[PDB]
Amino acid sequence: MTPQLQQAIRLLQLSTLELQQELQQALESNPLLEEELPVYQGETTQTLQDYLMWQVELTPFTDTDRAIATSIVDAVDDTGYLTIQIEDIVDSIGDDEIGLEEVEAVLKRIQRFDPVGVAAKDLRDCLLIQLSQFAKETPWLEEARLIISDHLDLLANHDFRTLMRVTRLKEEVLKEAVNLIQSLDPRPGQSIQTSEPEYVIPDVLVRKVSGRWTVELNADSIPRLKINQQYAAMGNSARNDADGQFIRSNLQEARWLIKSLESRNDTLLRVSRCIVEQQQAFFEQGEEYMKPMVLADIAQAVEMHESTISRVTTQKYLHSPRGIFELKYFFSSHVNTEGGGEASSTAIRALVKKLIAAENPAKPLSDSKLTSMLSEQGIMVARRTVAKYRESLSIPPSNQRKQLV
Amino acid sequence: MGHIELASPTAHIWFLKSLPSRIGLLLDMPLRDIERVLYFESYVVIEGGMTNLERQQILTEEQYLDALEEFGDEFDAKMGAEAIQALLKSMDLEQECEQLREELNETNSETKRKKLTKRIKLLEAFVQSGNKPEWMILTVLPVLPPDLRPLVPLDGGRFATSDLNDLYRRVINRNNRLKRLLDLAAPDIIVRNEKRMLQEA
Amino acid sequence: GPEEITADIPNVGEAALSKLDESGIVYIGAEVTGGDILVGKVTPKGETQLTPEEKLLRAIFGEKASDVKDSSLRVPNGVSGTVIDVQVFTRDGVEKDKRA
Amino acid sequence: KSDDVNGRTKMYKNIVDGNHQMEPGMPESFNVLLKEIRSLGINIELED
Amino acid sequence: KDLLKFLKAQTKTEEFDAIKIALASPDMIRSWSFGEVKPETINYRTFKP
DNA sequence: AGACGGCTGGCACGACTTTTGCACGATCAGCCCTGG
DNA sequence: CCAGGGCTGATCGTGCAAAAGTCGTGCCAGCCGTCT
Repeated sequence: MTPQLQQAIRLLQLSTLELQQELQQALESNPLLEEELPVYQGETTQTLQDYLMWQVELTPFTDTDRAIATSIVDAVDDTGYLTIQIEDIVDSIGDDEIGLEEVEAVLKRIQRFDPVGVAAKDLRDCLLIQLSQFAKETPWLEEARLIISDHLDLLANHDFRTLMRVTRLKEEVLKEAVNLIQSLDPRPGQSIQTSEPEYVIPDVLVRKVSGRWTVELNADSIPRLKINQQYAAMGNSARNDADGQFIRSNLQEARWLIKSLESRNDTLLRVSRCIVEQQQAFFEQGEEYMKPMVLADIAQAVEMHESTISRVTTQKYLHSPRGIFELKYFFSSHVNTEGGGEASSTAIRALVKKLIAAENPAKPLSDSKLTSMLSEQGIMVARRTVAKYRESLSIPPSNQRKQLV
Repeated sequence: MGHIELASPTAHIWFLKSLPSRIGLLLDMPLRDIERVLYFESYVVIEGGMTNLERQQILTEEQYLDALEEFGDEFDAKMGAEAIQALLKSMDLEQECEQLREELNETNSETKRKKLTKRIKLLEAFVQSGNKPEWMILTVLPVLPPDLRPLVPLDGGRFATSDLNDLYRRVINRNNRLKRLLDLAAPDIIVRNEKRMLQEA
Repeated sequence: GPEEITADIPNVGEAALSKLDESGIVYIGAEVTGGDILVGKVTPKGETQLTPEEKLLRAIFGEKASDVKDSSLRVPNGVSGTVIDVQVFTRDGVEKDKRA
Repeated sequence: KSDDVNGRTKMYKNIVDGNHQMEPGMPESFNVLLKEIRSLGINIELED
Repeated sequence: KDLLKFLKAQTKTEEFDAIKIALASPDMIRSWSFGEVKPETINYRTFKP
């Protein structure tokens, strides 16, 4: 259990990308071989920056106004808002001469460009600009203008009763005028490209042929390190014996590394069989039907230790037709059930999800009610466990989730 | 753009491989010998002052092996790409041009009229051009801007960058391995094979 | 996160959403001319901090808050036609069959 | 029409404004060819 | 700066007036380059080179 | 309009499980030396 | 010349106890609907 074993152990504890990193990185030190034109098509997408630049050209400004504008549009973000500030642009242009209204003048015309309200100044001038745009024949333009001007702080509380006595408005009529503001649909910069590229973590594969799915690793992902037969034979006929020692050392380390790697692969596959042997239930039925598993149970299965499996299963991924999942995800705690049995936490989690999703949306169910329901089904859990499982699933509120009945 | 050191004075492929042997016209060496030197299977001599040998004579591995003990260490020979570099740098343009002109003016014959004036014209055109002969090889290798070579996204996260960057990464890793092996004083056969593979790449 | 169809995309009025159903697809028989919304799909974006400045617009305008984009079908340029039948596939282990 | 990204933009601007004036500029493909040739052991430059 | 000639500095089109070709010296190659190139292109986690 | 009781969330007791560095040293067959 | 003994390079075994994270669940404080 010296150095060689030591390094072989850190070999399986890490993800496959850092594994290939170290493998390839250490494949340059010792001779151990691993083993319709240029542009695919090429297309230059436009985007809400180039589209704002297009308009600048067409429009008539002077040589000085043109620069200001270039600078302004640089500050525009994906959301649609001038990023910095008004005076900031004046201070960044380095010329003390140019007035602060100079930029305003330009900036007062750039924000009626394509999406109007682009390059707004702090998520409010948008409405002002957007409203001034359409005609004055709209029913409650006065009222809405007055609201937006100085009375947004009050609107923030989603309150309407206070707005009557503050700004001298009518009885609920403003409310219909407040709906006009709701239809404004701010942030016209976010008309951006929804070109979010696709992501993946493929590692081991599970496929369901003739019942009893068989687990087998990826054909391409897994790295195969072989030895050179060419440099092997070259050690016996070496001259200075320095050469020979060099080649012997390279050779022995290579064999070592090879075996280590293989050992990793074999261990991964073995741990990829046990789970499938234990958890056929999950791949067939779902999260609702998972059985609990511990490291100690997997080590006891096939001549294994806890410590060893603990490292294999860290940052490892499995693709099944159910989905893509980490191996660490399968292992979870258990609770005492009816008839001496043990129920997995994932089953209770899916049950809580499906129970909250199918509850009456008019009046929400309290955690105590859910605890009582679960006890009636034969699960026998506390209110704290239910609270934790509910909070864990990006649901802080239980009773605050109340919509219009 | 960029640049790669390559850790070795490799030669260019457009020369010595086209219809006219441009590396052969300056060195007066046949194409077979020049191609055999670059692949570490010739081990041509560089320069010998006291040794009974020609300046640009052809040699072999066994010949050098059983002749090293004869003349001692006076015979300087190189089997890599630096051999042609040295043979081309240790050559004066005007000193050879004067001899060629004297031979063409004094000895006038049928065979002397042809295959000799072309060399003089080539030497004159190369001298008047101001270019250096040793620059025919690329000690430093520049690369083209990456904007001209996109990632080529075929389907999903396909960033293989094939047909234009595979050769680049191959040459880069080959140069890195060659430098790593040279930093540790690797044996001669291994580094010669590595340099041959880098030249091929 | 994952992407689901809910037919509640912002930055578009009820005019284009009049042909859509409660799941996101359009009813069979409806005519489509040019660029019309046929399937309402959204793409969730990264979470944000407290940011009271942005929390203002987050609490005023409902539940938008830059959480979903407008990555709908968006058929190509002007084409006049009708819908005859649709088709939808879903992998096992998903209970998002709102109208399947 | 194809190359000279600034040239076609100026052409578009002049047609919109009604000036109807053009400039020769420089084709982008020629610069791409120069950059592709300079990658090898060939030296080409623009003198004046 | 003035932010006026800087925005017009990108239009480096004056004239051509000449064209020639010569060999690439090992000293002129470093003048064109702005750095020396790892074989990796770009990672997948943060999508940065 | 405030006390009463349900609802909700943070915190902690304690048993169980994850994980992490870790002593290095032991052993067998080929080669060399030696007595019958 | 052959078998017995010493020397030495070649070859390997993926376990084991200690320090830290986790949940089952009780304890306790803050908040709101209702009747007093």
